[PDB]
This record gives sequence, structure tokens and C-alpha cells, in this order.
Amino acid sequence: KHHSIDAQLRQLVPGKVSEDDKLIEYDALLVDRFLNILQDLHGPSLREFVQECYEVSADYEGKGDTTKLGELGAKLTGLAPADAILVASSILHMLNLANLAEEVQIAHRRRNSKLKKGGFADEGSATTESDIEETLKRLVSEVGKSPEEVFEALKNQTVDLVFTAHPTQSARRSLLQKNARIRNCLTQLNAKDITDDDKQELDEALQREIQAAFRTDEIRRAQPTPQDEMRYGMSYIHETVWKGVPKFLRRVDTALKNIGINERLPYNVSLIRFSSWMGGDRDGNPRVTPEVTRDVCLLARMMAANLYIDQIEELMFELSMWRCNDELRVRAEELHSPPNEPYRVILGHVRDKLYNTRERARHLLASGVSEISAESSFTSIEEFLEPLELCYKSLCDCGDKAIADGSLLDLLRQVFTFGLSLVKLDIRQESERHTDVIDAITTHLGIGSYREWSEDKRQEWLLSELRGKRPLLPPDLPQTEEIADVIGAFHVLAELPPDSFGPYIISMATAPSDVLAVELLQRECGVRQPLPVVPLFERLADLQSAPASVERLFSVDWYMDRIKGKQQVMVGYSDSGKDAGRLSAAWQLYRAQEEMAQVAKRYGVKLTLFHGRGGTVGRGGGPTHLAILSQPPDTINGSIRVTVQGEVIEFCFGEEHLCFQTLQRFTAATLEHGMHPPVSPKPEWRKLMDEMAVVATEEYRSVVVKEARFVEYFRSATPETEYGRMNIGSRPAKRRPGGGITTLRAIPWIFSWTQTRFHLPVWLGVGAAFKFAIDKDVRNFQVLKEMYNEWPFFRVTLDLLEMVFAKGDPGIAGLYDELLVAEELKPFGKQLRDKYVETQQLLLQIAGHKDILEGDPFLKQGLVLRNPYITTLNVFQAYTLKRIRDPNFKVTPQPPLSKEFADENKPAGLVKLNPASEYPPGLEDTLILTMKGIAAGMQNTG
Amino acid sequence: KHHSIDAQLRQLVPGKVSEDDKLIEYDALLVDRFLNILQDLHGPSLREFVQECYEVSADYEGKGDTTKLGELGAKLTGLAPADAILVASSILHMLNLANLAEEVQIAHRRRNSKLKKGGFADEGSATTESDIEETLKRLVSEVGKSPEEVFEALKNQTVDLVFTAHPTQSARRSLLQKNARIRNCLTQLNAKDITDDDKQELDEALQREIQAAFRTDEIRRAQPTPQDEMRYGMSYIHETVWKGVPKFLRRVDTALKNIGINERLPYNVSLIRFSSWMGGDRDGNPRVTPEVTRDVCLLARMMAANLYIDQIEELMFELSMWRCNDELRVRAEELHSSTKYYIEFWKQIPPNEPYRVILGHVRDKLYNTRERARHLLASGVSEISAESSFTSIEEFLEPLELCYKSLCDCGDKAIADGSLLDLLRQVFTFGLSLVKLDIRQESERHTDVIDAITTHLGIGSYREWSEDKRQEWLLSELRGKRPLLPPDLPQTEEIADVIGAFHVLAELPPDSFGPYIISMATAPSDVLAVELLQRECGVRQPLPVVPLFERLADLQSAPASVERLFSVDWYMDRIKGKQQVMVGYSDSGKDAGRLSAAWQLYRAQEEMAQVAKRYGVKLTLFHGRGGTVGRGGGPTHLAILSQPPDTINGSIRVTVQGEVIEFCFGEEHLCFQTLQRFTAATLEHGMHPPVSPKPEWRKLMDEMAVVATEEYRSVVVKEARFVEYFRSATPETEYGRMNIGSRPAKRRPGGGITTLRAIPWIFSWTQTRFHLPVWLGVGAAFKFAIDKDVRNFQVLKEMYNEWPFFRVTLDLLEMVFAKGDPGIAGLYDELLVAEELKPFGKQLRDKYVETQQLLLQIAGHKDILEGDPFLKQGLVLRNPYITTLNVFQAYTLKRIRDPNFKVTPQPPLSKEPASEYPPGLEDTLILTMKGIAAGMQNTG
Repeated sequence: KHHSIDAQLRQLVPGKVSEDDKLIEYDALLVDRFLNILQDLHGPSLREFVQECYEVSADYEGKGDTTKLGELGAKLTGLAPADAILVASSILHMLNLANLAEEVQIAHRRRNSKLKKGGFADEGSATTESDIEETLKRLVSEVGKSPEEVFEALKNQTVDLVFTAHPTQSARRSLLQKNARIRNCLTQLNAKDITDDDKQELDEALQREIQAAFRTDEIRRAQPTPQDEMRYGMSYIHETVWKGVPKFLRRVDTALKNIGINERLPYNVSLIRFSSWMGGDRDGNPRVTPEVTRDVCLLARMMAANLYIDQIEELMFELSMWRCNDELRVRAEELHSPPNEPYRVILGHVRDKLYNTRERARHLLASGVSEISAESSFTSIEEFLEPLELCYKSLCDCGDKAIADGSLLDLLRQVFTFGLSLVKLDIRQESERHTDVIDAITTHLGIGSYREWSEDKRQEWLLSELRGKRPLLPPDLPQTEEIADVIGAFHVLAELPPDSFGPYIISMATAPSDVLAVELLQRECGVRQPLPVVPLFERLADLQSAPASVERLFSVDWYMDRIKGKQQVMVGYSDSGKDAGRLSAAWQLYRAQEEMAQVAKRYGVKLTLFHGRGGTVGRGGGPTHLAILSQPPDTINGSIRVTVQGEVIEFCFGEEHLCFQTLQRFTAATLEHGMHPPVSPKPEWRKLMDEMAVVATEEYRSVVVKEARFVEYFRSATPETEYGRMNIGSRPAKRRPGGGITTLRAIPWIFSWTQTRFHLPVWLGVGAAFKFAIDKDVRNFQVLKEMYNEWPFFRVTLDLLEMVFAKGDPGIAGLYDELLVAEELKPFGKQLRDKYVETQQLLLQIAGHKDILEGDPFLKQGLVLRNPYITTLNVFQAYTLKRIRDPNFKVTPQPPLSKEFADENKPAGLVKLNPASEYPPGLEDTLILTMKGIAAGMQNTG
Repeated sequence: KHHSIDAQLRQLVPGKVSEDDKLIEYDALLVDRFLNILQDLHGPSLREFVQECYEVSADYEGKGDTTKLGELGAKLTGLAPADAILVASSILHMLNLANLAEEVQIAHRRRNSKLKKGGFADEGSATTESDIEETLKRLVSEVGKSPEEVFEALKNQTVDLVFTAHPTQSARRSLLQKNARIRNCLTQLNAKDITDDDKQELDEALQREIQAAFRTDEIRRAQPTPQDEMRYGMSYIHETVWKGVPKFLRRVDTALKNIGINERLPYNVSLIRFSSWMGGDRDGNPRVTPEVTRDVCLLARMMAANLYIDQIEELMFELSMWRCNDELRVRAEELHSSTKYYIEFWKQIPPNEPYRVILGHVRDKLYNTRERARHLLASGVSEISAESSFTSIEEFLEPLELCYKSLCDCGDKAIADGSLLDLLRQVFTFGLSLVKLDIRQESERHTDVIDAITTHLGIGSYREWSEDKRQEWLLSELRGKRPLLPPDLPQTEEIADVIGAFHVLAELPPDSFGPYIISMATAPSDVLAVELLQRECGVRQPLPVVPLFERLADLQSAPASVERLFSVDWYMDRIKGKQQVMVGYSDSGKDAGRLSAAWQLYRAQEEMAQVAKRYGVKLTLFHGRGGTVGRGGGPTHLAILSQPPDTINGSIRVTVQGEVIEFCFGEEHLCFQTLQRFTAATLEHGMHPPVSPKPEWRKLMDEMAVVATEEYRSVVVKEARFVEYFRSATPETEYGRMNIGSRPAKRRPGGGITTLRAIPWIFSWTQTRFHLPVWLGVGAAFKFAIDKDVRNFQVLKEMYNEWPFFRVTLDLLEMVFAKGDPGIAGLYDELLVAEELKPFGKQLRDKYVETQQLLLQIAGHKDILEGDPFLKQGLVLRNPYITTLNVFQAYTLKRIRDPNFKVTPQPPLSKEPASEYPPGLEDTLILTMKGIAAGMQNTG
């Protein structure tokens, strides 16, 4: 081929969105270079085919035929298995390149204050939100709080970001580094004062990096063990966050000086923390064994030690001073047991104790045992801090605090942020697995069946045991495999250091018994320092009952003694939305938070909420700013935890500057809310929300639960069946086979509908609710409009729906139907699509927008440039599903299209992603590729 | 405690040199930050004091009024000892910061082709010289060479840069990195698209970095050991050159692209190489022992291994491909049949990552390589096998080239030509020792050995034999098959040192060494003596022998000696068509003045090349200290182009002096430019020689040489009281007694300047800003020429404009005068010279003024450096700090020399080692000496 992809992108976007907008030129730059590398490696006919694919798909977005995708499907059908994998591979790489360009454009975009319109709506986009200094200034200047009050608030604030597995692709450090080199070359190529020779060489470097990324095929490395999954998960901490935290904390120092506070934020401030679910969450995942949990704790300790060893070595090089404390001098010469460099000999000792600490962990991991003594290593953060604080005090004593406030201060901030394990591990298990244990205990003792007892009979008995001083768990207790897994986990918790763990989380929590049950089990299995117990209220019924549950827990003397004035509660968004639709789930959650908070205030407990997957707070790219500000008043008060989904971890943390802005907005929003809460809801707002909720729930359950043919439609129109059967997703897709959607799990629910571009779980029920309110009273349309403009809760909830509609396409969802759904159920499909378009139309009306995402052109531009690649994979997926499912459906087989090489074990190559494949060679790898790429393009939805 | 230094700079130079010139802004920025740190650490009155002396000195340069030097000295008089050391060190740091700012300005100055006037004079300044593509284009389009002729020339070219010890300064890696952080914050602060908080934080970083550099200072108690000096010199290799040459070599690839050659320069071309004298040069330096040589060779191998381990590790991160050729796959499979004590890649490496399996084996063999050397250094033995290690560079290259060709076999040559190509070019540049070591020793120390064994065997006395009897006997032994050196031989400590050195050469790998250089070489006997001693001490792979000729008489006879060696059958068989010879500039200039040395050198090169061409020998010249080629900052370009025709032809060796290493290699960009001009000038000269000298030019040079030598010798040799004046008017006496140069200053006690050495000769006179060795004799020569004929004034002007040799010869003199100051030289006289000798000093200053005025007249300049405002600006803004140290030096010298001197108690003005001199004096004098040397850099 000859011509560039520039033209087909221009016709997708209505112009430049800012006058430093070079995104389309970036996209064209990288993919034009990719296609040339593709042509030189595999021949012009292959490169021409891939580019034609892209053009058909880009043109469909320009105006949605559907006729053109079917003939695209016709050509992709009948490619040989090797050519299908190569095409799918190339389109995925192009999509990755587009995302890299977008990161570069966001990172170096010149701030433009003229875009701000004032008010809370500005905090929904990165282009208009307020940095840490602007929010500090607003607090002192508009809210009227003292700089001293702001300084004190920051000192008592902690934001805790919780990392979770990616649903389709791990990221190794190697590739993150290949990503950074592609980004760096693109930035440097666009410098103003560029020489021709530098440009020629930077061009050759860019082509080189793109080809290296294309010939590693990280795409086709077959899904890793849970330990590897955790190791690759830490890559972003290694590559951006580790150096990011000290950089941002230094900007906080800058900001408070700029409001009159002339001292730095003390280095012992846990302003930001990081936690992990990888190796800890075992809810419905038996691959996560007690040994896996021990393994990830030891791995974390190794990686920490390595990062510290290198920081300390760079620090030794810098601190060549000779003037020092008396106390530092006595210790320096003690360790001489070059001497004129006292900071160097202290830090060299720390480095060796760090090597011991890492080797000890490596041995415990390999052998279960290590003769390397705990004496020889660092066993506490206190023992690690002592030498570093000695050096800080010494350098200040001799008048060089300026030096100490360089990288030594950075290192101290890193120790108080990451500790010795980088992240703390959350443990999670479902409530009935605990009931199974206790029921085995009660019947073995002949006490009865805890399963059959009332909720209050349970409470009465468990409180009798907890107040009692006599053990309970028999050592000869007959255990099943599941019961042994729960007991074994607790034994692993007992054997490991307390600072390795965060909370123990109870999935499907319903009643105070679920919490007290694990308190008992923790003690009875020998956890001498118990973990805090955290309920996860998922269903609507449980959210309704949640404030009562926690009030009865707070009414118990024993429990108040144990929790010492602090309680954590986790709330689920996608969980609750799967129960009774999103809109009702959102409103029930707001109220549950509201009521839990005053229950908490009444008993004098500090309540912390942990926001699970699917939350508006989870949109870490920018909208999280407004989403946090929109939380009910007095719900945060300096302490909050948020799930960082894998599908957005690259967008938030892949790039140095974006990592900075992600950390910044979480800390700013959280700080401001505690001193500047949102408007309290009006009565007519509540009343309308209440009535809308019943209509939305009834509409959601009428289609999802009460319609017999729904499940059969679901497994035809989506790749849900193949997602499960294939080698992706790590987990069993549902709890028991064949109980409908009830036993299906949140991730497959959202994943399967997002792949088809339909997004049913996010919006269903909302159209009925809006229509019901408009029809009930003509004045209700104006009150919903006012709610969207005046009530942050209502704005962020529909802003999410708008974004997911921007990511949807009824034509493509209909193509899945046309190909894969039985004739008798196609009318049901088009009725769901009728609900889709009716919901979108009224959502736009209430927001006052003419077309989707009017008012966020930046987000609109970023999404639309992905669709050419996503749509290509959508057509590929649909036709691959029909041939997978229908054994003698074919069309014309085509002669091979790519060129290279008689070297290669061609058959073994079609099957990299799952060599034990039970599907015909090439189909499983082609379907996984479409799934990976569609997931990469869609990122966060519901 | 208030006002900025900005103003006092602006009146030294009133105005920009180019529209991009922010040097004065840069100076002011860093120095104002330093003074504020100074006031915060020691109080306002000390800060104000140091700023005041800066101001007095700055105004002296503005209009040279002798009076305020004395009052400045009166002010430095009253400081308590601790306060004097503080003031001296602060002035020194301010000079360092000024040099850092100058590096940044040179590095990021936008080139401006409007200032090029065409012709060879453009290649004398960095502001107008040619980059490597420009000279490639000139060679093809103007000279008329074919691109393939150029490509072939580059493939056969090598430039060999030789690092030498700094005469007065350490350079630790820690400080080189602090320097880099200061430069980076300075550049980033001047980006215009910068947010105010970014600005605020980069400012805080800059201050933090300036302070850390200030409070790492301390002592010069014990002079540095040769091992330390060697560590000092490798720091620039670590920090800049290591990654420098792969990046430059990539630039010549693109230059070849742009003249039609669509190949990269093959990775086996050692276009650039680096050598060392530290631990190898023992000439008049008994501190440099056989075991010191063993030690520096092993240290070099250790650091080499460390740099490679890091490059291999990051290459492991990049090469994650799974496709490879059959040969690589079977090898990778093998090594999976046997990784824990590393940080990266501690887990076993999967076999589906073939390049990582091979490179992880390379890393483990490098670890063994390093540990073996560490053990040999600590204990003389190592149980770590040579088989476990890399013992040759061929063994190291095999795994690397296996990956290169596998990558290309599978269509990934583009990937291969990334970092792997960089690593290959590094192996073919640095090898396994980073640098090759030159050995040097003086010729009479070899004659002493041979006389010891001729007498012991009863043959007679080799010392008393004539040059012909020596040759006849040496070659009878060299052709013979029977050993000579008795193990029973009675040896003095000096004889044992020469013998022991050869034994160390015999027990180390050949790749570690360069040539064996003979100081004070005079006759072919000196060369053949070391060839015999090399064999008779058991050096199975002998080093090439290199004569250093030094004196005028020796340069005259050099072509005759070369021819005699070339007509000997045994020697032609040994050198196999290649010979290297070393020439000294400071050396020869000390003998008979600078101008005669320069002209004798041109003629000696000329004639030696004609001899070498006749016998079919490839002659490589090694340019010693003091050469015009030694101005690595820019003038090297022209100075190399100015060499006699067919003197280089792809092969040259240049001394990199310590005083200039920081200016040419401290900063990433300037090291690129240093490497580039050495490569471009050398290449072009071989295909585009300079104009042949006219007859009248030759004759005028002949006449002027006689007059210059006569008046140089008339003052430094034939004037009885000169020695006495010299040890009064310079700190030479204190330089030696305090062991500043680490080496004895004279070869023999007594004998005048002839037995004095070149370093102290140039150093002593550069400290006083007089520079007598560089210019003396040329004023008389110029005046003689113009006076004997009408026409000679025009002929000299034409020579300056048309003859590169003459241009570079006088451009050096002009630069040194810009660095000189008769007022300051006269205050050294007024304080320390006896009354009866001060008229003699005033006559020497008269010949300074007469020399400078006529040099300007022949150059057609009215003021000094009129044609190089860039360099003139760079130098004058150093003078305020050097001049302050000058007056501090002069007054501390009289205090030190006075036996009756004690210390008057004085109150401290600041808030806050066991030397044998009165308190403060020793460390104060060392500080002035180090600072003045840092400010003057290279002169003669």
C-alpha cells in the first residue's frame, strides 16, 4: 500500500478540540510506521488487507450502514488460521499504539483555564479540574477555612488505592518499558528546535521500538499462574508509582507554602497507600490457595527490598559529606568494627541488612525455611527507619537540612507509604463458606446445626463463645476440601507478620452474624493479631438492612472492644446493579451510606467505605474528582479506599505525568469533600428517586429474571459461553451451573455484554424509570433537568451512563443477533435494542445535550478514535463465534496471504494461547485475541 | 546580603555575543544562589566579605589599576586562619560554577552559519567548525572524492585519545554527577513553557545541589596514589564517554546515509580508542612500581566488567523475542542444562526467551570475570577458573555476534541495529580493559641495566661503548639464540625496578597494554635496548617500542635514527610495517623556546614521513602535552588540518591533558562534539592536505628560529641570576616541597632549568599569569624579521592568513596572552623578589608587551582575541575569581617564606588537619594553586 491512515481519522472527529491537539497526527504517525513494518515483514497483500479492514470499520463509524461490516465479515471468513491470527494481532497492536498516543497527548496538553465554567461540573474532566493548589486556595478563600485547618486535615488523611487483576491481559515490566520508549520518541520527534539528523535518528528509533513490540507477542503468552499474575501486577508500582509518590508529596509541600504554611508535610504522613487483591481474594476462586497467599506475601517483600536497595545505593553516592552528629559519629565508627564518609557507612549497613531481608524471603519461598536470622534482617518498619532518621537528624543538626530535604526525604516518604511489603494484601471469602465451617463444628460437638439457627440464635451463641474463655475448634474435626481451604487460609494468616495484611472481607454479607462468625474463626485458628473484619453488602436487600446490621454490631460490648472505634464497610456497584439494575442500586447505596454514617456518628466510630468495582469513583482518569465530591456529606472524613480496576490501570498509571494527576485528584477531592460537602438533596428529589427506583427494578427484573427465554438469548448473543470454556479470565464464571443469572458473577455479566457493544447491565431499567417520571407529572421533566444540573450525585450517575452509551453500538449488537441468535428469539433482541435507543434519547434530554457526550469533546474524541480497531474485532468475533458453534458453516477458503518462512512450526504456532486446545486450531486463539482487544478498547464500563 | 553580582559582570563584557547568549545570566544565577547558601551557613558578614573581594577583582579587570590589588591583599591579610580557608574555597566553588554555566551555554548554543567566512579559519572555533556530515559533503562535492573512497577511509581510521593525570585536581564520580544535576536544573529553569511550581521546585533543587557540592570538600593531606589518579581518570569514561561513542558512531552512519552509502559503519571498526598513562608512566616517578602497574590493569578489568554487566542486563530486558535461528536455539537449549544473587532476573529464565538465556550466561561469565580480577588483586591468586571467565575479547564477542546474526536471520536486523549494535561497538572500542595502558621510562635507566649485565658477564661496559658498538652488540644478541640476563645479577633498586616492570608486563594479558615509550630518546640504541630487555625478561608478546625525542637536537636527528632502524633486518621483521613515534611540545619548547620548537617539529614530521614512505612503513605520531592538537575544545579541528601533508593517513595519537578533560568530556553534548571533530579533521586531512609552504615562508621560519632560540637561551640559560629570579617570582619552590605534582620536580638537584621538568616549568609560570615559557623568544624573532626587510611584514601577514601551521601557532599564543596579566605578575615581583632583581623582572615584562603588540600586528587584530569573541567572553568572566586567588597566593607566599611569621589573633567573621606550616597557610596556598589551575586550564 501507499496511502496514510490520516484521512480516515479526520472524518471521525469534528475538528481540533484544543489548538495544541495533535492526537490524529500522533495516531497516524505510529500506525503508518506499524503498517510499513508489517509490509516489510509479511508482504504487501497482508498489509493491504489489514489497512482495508481498518478503512471499512472507520467508514462504518462515519455513518452506520451495517451492510459494510457483513462484507468485511465475508472477507475475514475463509482466511487461513495463520492469517486470521496475524490480522487480529495487528489490529490489536494498532489499538495499543492509539492508546499510547492518547496518553502522550493528555500528558503534555497545555492547561487552558478559559475552559472552566465555575462550579462542580468543572471537576468531571481532567481538562477543567482543579489541581492541589487551586483546591487549597478555594478552601481558604471561598470556604473560609484556616491554612492551619487545611494542614491538619491533610495530616489526618489517607487515600488507599486497591489493585485488582486485569480480566484479559497481564503487563510485564519489559513491555511497559517498550511502551515508554515509544512515547518518548513521539514526544521528542515533536520538539520545536529539532535538527534533521536528530529527527532522522529518532524516526529510526521509533520504527525499531514498534517492531520490537510486535515481535515479542506479549498478546500470545498463555495466561499465567496466580503468583506470576501478582508479579506482573506490581509492574506499574515499579515503573511509575514508586517514584511518583515522592514527586507528588513534594508538590503538596509546594501548595501549602503557597497558602502561608511554611513547613513541609511531615514525612510520617500516610497520605497515600496501596493494597492488593491478587493472591488474597478467593471468593469463588479455588485456584487461590493458602500457599498462594503465603507466596504473594513473600514475593511482595522481595520486590520491596530490591527497590530499597537501589534507592539506598543512589543515596550513598549522593551523601558524601563528612560533617555529622555526635550520635552518627559514634555509630559510624562502631560499624567500622572509607571512614571519613559517615552517611555512606551507615547506609551501606542498611543495604546489607536489606540483602539479608530479601534472601530470607527468597529462601522461605523456595524451601519453607531459612537459616538467615531475623536478627540479620529488617523485621519491622521501626527498625528500618532508625538509621534513616539518624541521618536526617544529623544533617539538619549540622545545618544542611536543605540536603536532607532532597532524596533522603523522598526515601523516608517512600518508607511511610510502601513499608516493607509495597502493598498490603486484602483477604476476601464469601459468607456461606464460613457458615459451612461453623456448622461442621456445631454438629461434630453435638451442639446442633448452626446452619438451621435463626439470625439471633446465631448471634446469641457466637457471643456466648466470644465472651467465653474456652476454645472450640477440634483438632480432629472432619473437614471437606472447602472447609480445609478456609481453615488453612486462617492458619497462613496466623503465621505471617501482621503488616502484610489489610482487612478480611466477607462477600455476600447479610447480617451481623457473618462478621462475628469470622471473628470467632480468626481466634479459634490462632490469629494472635486479628485482621479487621469488613462486610460486603452486594444485594439491594442487604444494602437496605446494612445500617441496622452495623448498629447491632456497635451495640455489642465485645465488638466495640475489638474494633477500638474504627469500622470499614465495602460496597459494590456492579454487584448491586446486577441485582436490580444500576439506577436503583445507585440510589439505595447513597441512602445506605447516609444512614450508616449517622449510626456510626452516634456510637462514636470512624466509618471507612471501600468502593468496589463499577463505581463512578473508579473512573480514575478524571471523573473520579467529581464522583468523590458527590458522596453523601460526612461519609469520608479523611479516610477512603477505592478499587483500581485493571482495565484502567494503564490509563491512570502508565505514564509519569498521568500517574501524578491520578494521585493528585484522589487527594484533592477527598480533602475538599470533608470541608465542603455537596448540596443536601431536596425532598422532591428524594421522592422522585424513590419512585424511579421501583420502576427501574421492576423493569430490570422483568427482562433479566422473569423472562424464561432470557438466558438462552444471553448465551447466543454474547461470547459468555466461550469466555468460560476458554483459557482467559482465571475464575469459574458462576457459582453453580444453571441457576440463571442469579448464580452468574459480576465480571462475566459485564464482560459479556460489553464485548458485543450492547452494555445491557449498565442502562437497563433507566428508560422505564425516566419515562414513568415524565408521564406521572409534566413538571417532573423540569425537576430531573434541575437535578442533573444541581445535584452532584445525579450528575455523576448519568455521566457514567452517557459515557457507556458513547462506547455502544446497536448496529454491531444487532450483527451478533443476525449471526448467532435463533430465528424465534430475534424479535426479543430488537425489543431490547428499542429499550436501548429509548433510554439513550431520554438520557440526552434530561442532560440537555443534543448528541452523546456534548460538553466533553475531549473524552468523545479519545473514544471515537478507538472504534475503527474495536469494530474490526467485533466483526471478527461474531463470525468466529458462528464457525466455532456451527460445525459445517463455511464460506470460500482463501489462499494464504502472509509470506514469510519455512523455518516455523506452523501448527504449534496457531495455538500459543492454549496448547491443550479442544477447539479447531486457530479459532480459540482468534477468539481470545478479539476478546483481549475489545476489552483493551472498551476499558471501564459498568 | 542583598545585591546581585550581575552588574559587575556586565561591565567586563558589555553585550551579547549571539542572540542566544545567556552566560552572564547563568553565572549570576548560580553564584547568587551560592552566596545565599554561604550567608545561611556562615553569616552575613562572611558572605559580604567574599562578595566584596569578588567586586574588587572584577573592577581591576575593568581598568587595571595596580593599587586595589594591594588593598584587596590588605583585606585578606586580616582574616583568621579558618576564615582564610573558607574564603579561598568559596572563591574556588564560584569559579567551578562559572565553568559549569559556560558548559551549558556552549552545549545549547544554536549554531549560526552566518558567522562562517569560508576557508580553514572556520575550523578554529566550535561556533563555526564543520560537523561530520558537512566535511563528508565537502570531501565528495568540493575535493571530488567518491563516497566509497570516503567510506573506505573511515573504515581504516583510528583516533587514539590518551588520558593523563590532572596536575592538581581530583575528579570523583560523585562530583561529576552533582555537576550534571546543577547543569540540568539550569537548563530546565530556562524552558519558557514552565509552570510556576515546576520553577519553584527546580529552584529548590538547584540550591540543594549547589550546597551539597560545597559541603563535600575537605582535605589534601596525602597526595593521591597512582591507583587513585587512575580511578580519577576513569570517572569521565563512566559518566560520558561509555555511552558517548555509540551515539557518535550512530551519527556517522546517518552521515554516510546522506552521501549515498546505504550501509552502517561495520561494528568491528575501532574508529575511536582510549589509552591511559596513569600507572604506566614511571619516567622520573618511582612512586609508580611494578605492582602499581599490575593493580591498575586489574582495576580496569573490574570496572569494564561492571559496565558490561549493566548493559547486558538492560539488553536482557529488551530482547524478549522468541524467534531465533537454529544455531542460537541449540545453544540456548544447551545452557538450560546447567541466577539468584542478582536483583533483576533472579528467577530461572524460560527457554522460549532464547536471547535472554544466552545473555544471562554472558552475565554470569562477566561476574566471574570481575570476581577473578578482585581475587587476583587481593591475594595474587584466584580459584575462579579462567575457563569460567572471559579471557579474550573474541571469546566475549561470540555470544553477542550469535544474537546479532540470529536477529538478522529472522528479519529483525532493525532490532539488532539498536542497543545490540551499541554494545558491539562498545566491545570493539573499549575491550575488556576500558583503556590500554602506555608504559614509559627514560632511556638511561635501560642503559644502566645493560651495563650491569655486560660488566657482570665480563664482556665490558655498555655505557662506554659508542653508538655503533652498542648497535653491533645489541643485534648480535638479538639475532642470537642464547639467553643473556642472569638470575644471579646484582641489582640496585632502580635496576630491579626496570627488570621488575618487564616481568609484570610478561605476566599480564597483551590486550592490556599499548606501547613502551622511551623518554629522552636520542639514538637507535635506545630502541633496540628495550627490545632486548623485553625478550630477556620473558615478554613473549612484546610491546611496540616508541621513542620520545624531546630536545631540538634529538628532533633534528630523528629522521636519521628512524632510517637506521628501518634498514635493520631484525627490526623490520619485528615491527612488520608499522612504527609509532612520540613528539613533545612543552618538552621541546623548554629547550629552545616555543617558536623554534614548533618549526623544528614541522620539519621533523615532514622528513620522518618521507623516510617511512621510502621503507614502506606506516608512521603513527603520538602528540604529547602542549600541542595545538591538545586544545580539545575546538581549535584541535584546525590544528589537525594544519599538520604536514601525509603525516597522519588514518592513524594518530593525542594527549588529553587533565586541565582540559572536564571542558571536553564533562557534558554529554560537548563530548559528542569532542569526538566528532577529532574524527572529522583526521579523515579530511588525509584526503585534503593543507597548502605546501612557499620557499620564502620556509626561509623566514629558518631565520626567525635562530633569533628566537638565541634570545630564549639568553634569558633562561645564559643569565646567571635567572634561576634565583624564577624561584622568587613563582611558587615553583612550594609546588615541589608540598609534592603537588606527586612527582619530583627536577631530575637532578642543580643544573638550572635543563634538569627541571616540563610540567613544573609551565605550571609555575601559569600560576603568576605571566606565561613566560609560551611566548619568550617570539618578540625578538618577529622584530628581527620586519627590521631586516621592508617586505617581511607583508609576508608574515600573508602567512597568518594563508598557512594553517602559522595560524594555529599564533592563535595559541593569542589565547595565552588573553589569559595573562602583567600587573598581577608584577605584584608577585613586588612582594617576593629581591630589590636587586626587580629591574630584571621589569625587562621581562617589557618583552611581554613587545611580543603581544607585534603578534597583534601580524594577525591584523587591534585587541586580543579580536576574531574569537566567544572565547574572549568565556575567559574574562573567569578572571574575577582567578585574580582574587592570585593576590591571595602572593601574600600567602611571603608569609610562608618568612621564618619569623606567626599568626596575629583576629575575631572570626563566620558563625561557625595536622599541618607543619603556621595555621592556615598550607591549605590556603593549595587552594589558590588548585583554583588558578582550574581557571587557566591549558596554556603551554
